[PDB]
Amino acid sequence: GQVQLQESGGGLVQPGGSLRLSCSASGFKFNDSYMSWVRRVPGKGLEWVAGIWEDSSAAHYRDSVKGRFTISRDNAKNMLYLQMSSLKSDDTGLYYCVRRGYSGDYRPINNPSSQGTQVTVSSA
Amino acid sequence: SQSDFVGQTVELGELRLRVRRVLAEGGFAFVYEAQDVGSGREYALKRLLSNEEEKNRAIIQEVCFMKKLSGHPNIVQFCSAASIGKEESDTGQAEFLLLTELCKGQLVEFLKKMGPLSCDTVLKIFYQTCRAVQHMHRQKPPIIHRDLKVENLLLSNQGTIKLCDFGSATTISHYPDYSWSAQRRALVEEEITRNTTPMYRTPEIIDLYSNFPIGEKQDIWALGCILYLLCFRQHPFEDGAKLRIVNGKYSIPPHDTQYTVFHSLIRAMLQVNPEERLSIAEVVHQLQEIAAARNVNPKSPITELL
Ligand SMILES: COc1cc2ncnc(Nc3ccc(F)c(Cl)c3)c2cc1OCCCN1CCOCC1
Ligand SMILES: COc1cc2ncnc(Nc3ccc(F)c(Cl)c3)c2cc1OCCCN1CCOCC1
Repeated sequence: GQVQLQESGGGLVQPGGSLRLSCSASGFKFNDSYMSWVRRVPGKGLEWVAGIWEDSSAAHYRDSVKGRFTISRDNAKNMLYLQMSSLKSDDTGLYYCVRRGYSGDYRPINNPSSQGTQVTVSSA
Repeated sequence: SQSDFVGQTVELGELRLRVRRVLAEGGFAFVYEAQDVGSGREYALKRLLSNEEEKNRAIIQEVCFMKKLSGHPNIVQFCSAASIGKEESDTGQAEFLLLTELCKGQLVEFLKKMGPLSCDTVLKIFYQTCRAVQHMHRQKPPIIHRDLKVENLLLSNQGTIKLCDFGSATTISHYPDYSWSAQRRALVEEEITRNTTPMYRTPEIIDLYSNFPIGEKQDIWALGCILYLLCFRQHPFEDGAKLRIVNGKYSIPPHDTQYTVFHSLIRAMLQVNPEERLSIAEVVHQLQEIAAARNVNPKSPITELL
């Protein structure tokens, strides 16, 4: 199979501000895949952020983003979305969307293939 | 059907696990990929449906072993376990559930997917394996794996090696004595050969008249064969000639210049007499000096396999 994931929506954002990421899928069945957003924080590596069930029956987040973040999806257009709010400096990183969830301490199952979109929480 | 169990939701304590895939088919107990609907965390789930109390107490001891070995970076992390009485089960088959962390996959899988392996790669692979064994021998009482092969070595999501299958382990050492009758030696060999496979048999479990001790040193022999396989892409006793195992008759590739640094360890681990084999501590020490003299951190993730 060929997996084609493409993230976008990142950029220069201010502390306490908001942002909206998106991701298009192709080459597999998006309707039969638990979808996740993962981030690559500098000096830390990769970590799992948020996840959603194939039928949106359940939404999952990491403890440091619960209440502030919101994940969603649209199976008709093969689109994944991440709504970020109250962005802290710790949320700075390179964000990807992957299939499946995580294991142990927020360590993703699938290690990104796409280029990802940059999210920088800076005070100008 | 064990394959029609996919799609089911299994409740294990606070966890509500959705069975997604079949990871392994062992005939007696399938291994499934499971995901909690309340957290999204994924696991590996082993499910045993059996009435035979030998398998039942085996998986019970298997659980206790993993709890003792929990928290080690080279041993697969135990999560939870549960058993259902035969009386209360849905199929009227005693149900045992075993849940551990989910890894990327078998080392063998990520081996053939990738010229040959560099000495730094073999060094990390073998060192992280020996650390796991060392941690097992450090317990009180010590834990002997007895089933050490490349098939039981997993690659974690972090890219490090995790030792997985502890069903064959034990804490009992056996010392063939003068008081061992001729038929006791006969009964024991039957019991071993029915629970083992020819190419993985050790000299001490083939000849039961040698009075060789049968305990911890078994693992060192297995580790010796692993290091050989990591370098020369073949088991040193693959064909299963029991004449060559008991006599320790194997052959290191004559003009191999690549893995020359490992020749000392291979020869020293594949000693016919268990009392002449290196201890697990001596093995780790020599590996650490090899890593120090090669400017390599042996505990670091193996990026080449990822
Ligand atoms: C995604 O890949 C795996 C992750 C795993 N993560 C954790 N544990 C595994 N095995 C395992 C081994 C023993 C046990 F008691 C339990 Cl509960 C689990 C795993 C086995 C996995 O694959 C199984 C390898 C068996 N393959 C099956 C296909 O053909 C080649 C042999
Ligand atoms: C690879 O598996 C084994 C290797 C062994 N290698 C050496 N010795 C074994 N047993 C044994 C038992 C009694 C004796 F007196 C002596 Cl000397 C040896 C062994 C038993 C082994 O299997 C024992 C049963 C393990 N199964 C695991 C799941 O199924 C039920 C129990």
